[PDB]
Amino acid sequence: PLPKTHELHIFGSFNGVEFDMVGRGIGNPNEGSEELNAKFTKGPLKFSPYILVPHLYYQYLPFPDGMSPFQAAMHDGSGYQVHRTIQYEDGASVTAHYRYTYEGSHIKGEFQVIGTGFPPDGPVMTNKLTAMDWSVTKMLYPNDKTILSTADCSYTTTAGKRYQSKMRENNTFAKPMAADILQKQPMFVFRKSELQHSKTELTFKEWQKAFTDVM
Amino acid sequence: PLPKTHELHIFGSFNGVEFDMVGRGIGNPNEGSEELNAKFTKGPLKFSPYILVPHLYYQYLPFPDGMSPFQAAMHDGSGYQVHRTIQYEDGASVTAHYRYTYEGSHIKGEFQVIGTGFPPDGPVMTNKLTAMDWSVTKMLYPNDKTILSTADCSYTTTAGKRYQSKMRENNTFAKPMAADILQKQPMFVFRKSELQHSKTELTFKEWQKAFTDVM
Amino acid sequence: PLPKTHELHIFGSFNGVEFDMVGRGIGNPNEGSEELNAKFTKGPLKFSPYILVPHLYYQYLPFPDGMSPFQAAMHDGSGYQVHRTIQYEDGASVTAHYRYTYEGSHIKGEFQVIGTGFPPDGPVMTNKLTAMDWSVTKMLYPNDKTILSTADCSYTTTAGKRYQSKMRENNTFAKPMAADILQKQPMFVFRKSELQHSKTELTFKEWQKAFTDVM
Amino acid sequence: PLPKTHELHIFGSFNGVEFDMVGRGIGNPNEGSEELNAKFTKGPLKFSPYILVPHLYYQYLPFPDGMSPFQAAMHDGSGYQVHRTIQYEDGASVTAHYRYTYEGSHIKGEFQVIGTGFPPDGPVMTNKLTAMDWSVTKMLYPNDKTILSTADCSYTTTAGKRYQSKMRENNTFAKPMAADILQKQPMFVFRKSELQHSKTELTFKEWQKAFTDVM
Repeated sequence: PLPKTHELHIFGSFNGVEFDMVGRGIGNPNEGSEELNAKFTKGPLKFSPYILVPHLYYQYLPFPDGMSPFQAAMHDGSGYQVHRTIQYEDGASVTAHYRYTYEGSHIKGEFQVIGTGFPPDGPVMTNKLTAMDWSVTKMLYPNDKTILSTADCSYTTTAGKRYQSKMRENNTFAKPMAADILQKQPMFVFRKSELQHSKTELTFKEWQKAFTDVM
Repeated sequence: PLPKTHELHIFGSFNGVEFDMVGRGIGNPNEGSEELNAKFTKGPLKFSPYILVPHLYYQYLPFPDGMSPFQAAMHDGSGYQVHRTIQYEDGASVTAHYRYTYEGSHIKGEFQVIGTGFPPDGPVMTNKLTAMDWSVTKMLYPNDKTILSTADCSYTTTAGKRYQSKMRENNTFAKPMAADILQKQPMFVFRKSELQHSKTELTFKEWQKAFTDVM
Repeated sequence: PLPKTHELHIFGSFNGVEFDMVGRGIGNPNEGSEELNAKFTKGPLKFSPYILVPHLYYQYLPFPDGMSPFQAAMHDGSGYQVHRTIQYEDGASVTAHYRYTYEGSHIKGEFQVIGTGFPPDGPVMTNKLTAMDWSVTKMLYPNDKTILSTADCSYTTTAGKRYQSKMRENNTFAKPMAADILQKQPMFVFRKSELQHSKTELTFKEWQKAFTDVM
Repeated sequence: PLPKTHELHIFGSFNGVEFDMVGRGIGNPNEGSEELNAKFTKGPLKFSPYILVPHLYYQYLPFPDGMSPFQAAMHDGSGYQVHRTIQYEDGASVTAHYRYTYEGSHIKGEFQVIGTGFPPDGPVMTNKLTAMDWSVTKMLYPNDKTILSTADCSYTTTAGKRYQSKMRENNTFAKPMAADILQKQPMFVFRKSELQHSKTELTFKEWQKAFTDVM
């Protein structure tokens, strides 16, 4: 089935210090929307919550004329895994690996996220990020089981200068993607994120829209 | 004025061998369309004409709310320059610098293009490129006179594998871009390109559309 | 103390397929030499064993004037972690995280290594790598607990063309590095690797030498 | 012949503003040493003179066992050209193309250098660079007429933080390099630079040493 609900377990470390968080949410797989709440297990994170945005569910993304490959792989249970790198302009790096299991229309995510090299005086460790800019991701299918996706990402900051990164990932499928997917390349995805947080929890929302054209 | 016609002069070298091209064309600055016919002046090209696509006029690009910064800088004569790098997956590199002069609605381009490190058995030197994929460019304005634009570009080939590149550029303006430009970031631009070529000449078309959103 | 023996548990996945290996060896921490042997647990590896070379112990590396920061962090038990990315020329990516424990002069490594996007017909998945070229890594210390290390790496192949990658890592220390280490930047490290393998096992050797100058 | 003297002409622009500089120097092609003096011809330099270091003569570099390919190509008159890109960590970029002519043991260089995207408050435009760090360049020979060279470069600054860049170039030869050069890869080159400057002139010195090994 298409998803209705999801849970998240995100674990790993930033600058060598372990973190762990759990959250739960819902979404609309016909519209590419999702929302998630996460209560901190033991006080605020030691870094900007905004750095978590890409790690806070492509199963909610439909494609223009049917299921996305993500949806198809959830629907038949065969699945996919995500392997992502993010290189930040101040020399920090994040690597991430997402695994999923499904229980009918419920998704369970197990996301390992490792970040290093964030300067102690930089905008991540001193909580100066204010929002993530809207993004366009480019997707290509080098083979029938593999998506390569790239985006140039940026956050606004309290200082007014943007904090930029390069995001690259593979999405690796256990079963080939369908011909209706592979025949249309590149596929782009527009994404909007919203995050609010307090000292004790965060709320996250994302809107995603796949497109081959705007003209 | 907004542009209606243009001429092209590309000069430089690929793998150490000089080339030169001249062309002329037209475009619609209200629709982001352009068309060019061109000829090689030092005999037949030693490399795939498709490599020239990005070098074959953002003055034809309107913005959603008004003139693009490119149009504004042509209209008041203050101008901009383009400084572009392209890094190809097989280790080749192109650097380019575009200068323009304006005569009413006519644009004169002087574009220096230098390419090196194209493998002699690669898809550029052996004419295996078949089309340029549609693209999305992301633009940010790190300061009021500078655009940073990035795109992940790809060509289809006869070998069935794409030929990928990273394109990056600064666009440097003599006068600040207007507030109605600076206020809207990121700005994306969708581009479609068509190229036909023979041993002596080519015909090129491009369609460009700026967007802040697709939702 | 300085290390004399080590073992390795390396695990993760390549192109979505899990692997797990254990190896053991020895090294000379006054000379920067080490050796490791490993049997394939459950049949041959599904990818070139040469891709494992950087993942197959800087505690064996002395510095030009005394202990390396790696050796100092082992001596006092405070330790360090390694977080590494490798980007290959054909679009594949590897991410890795190394954690260590110490029992006297014995090192235990737990290394998670995840690779994706290796083309099925490329040199890794078809076992065309023949050796790893000698390398120079550049090290800088952006802060007193963090090393940033970069190298441009290359393998020879059976086709007589090299297979290139960009390697980047942070080494994150629990305690600050000593002032005498921090004072000498950049620090370079020359490395030579040797690997032999059959269908059932591999044998690895590495020599490493730190240097600030060659003149 | 081997070179003994040289002249420099650098032309191009930084952040859209034209610059032009000429200088004269000497060197020792048996030792990999050179020195150059340049007086400022049209007023004070509008950016850190340290940014010019890589642009301020590989014909002075011998190889370990004989003439370098640069020296061979000068000596037989066939020559080489340099095509270089430098990407700086704050988003600035420099592209460069070096052409040479020879008059006996005298080199004449014509170097086009274009830089863009240097932040007006960054260390280049506010003269905070204090020295270029010693460097290691890695050279490979993808074909018998082409060198690909890479280096991770860094300057010290008055802020204490290093200013890093990625330098990449091709060196393209009119005639094949000697067979006795081509199988010894990678070839590394260690470089030390010194720059003295006043309001009216600069004096530059470089030492270069090729090496395949340090053990």
